[PDB]
Amino acid sequence: DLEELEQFAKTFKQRRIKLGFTQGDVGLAMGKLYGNDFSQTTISRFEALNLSFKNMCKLKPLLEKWLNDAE
Repeated sequence: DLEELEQFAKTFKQRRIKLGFTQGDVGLAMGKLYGNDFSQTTISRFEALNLSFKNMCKLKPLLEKWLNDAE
């Protein structure tokens, strides 16, 4: 639900900032791992919840596993 997605996304952004994963470092890594999405754009949209649940629910676990991986 939105209530998890918001805080999760925000937290993912904080972790990303802590890693110094700017410009599109996450985007590149995800690029290699999954596919070339989250070029800053889609991350920003995620935190803004500008993907109205449908995608977001699938997006969350990919980012969670990405966080675990931290390539």
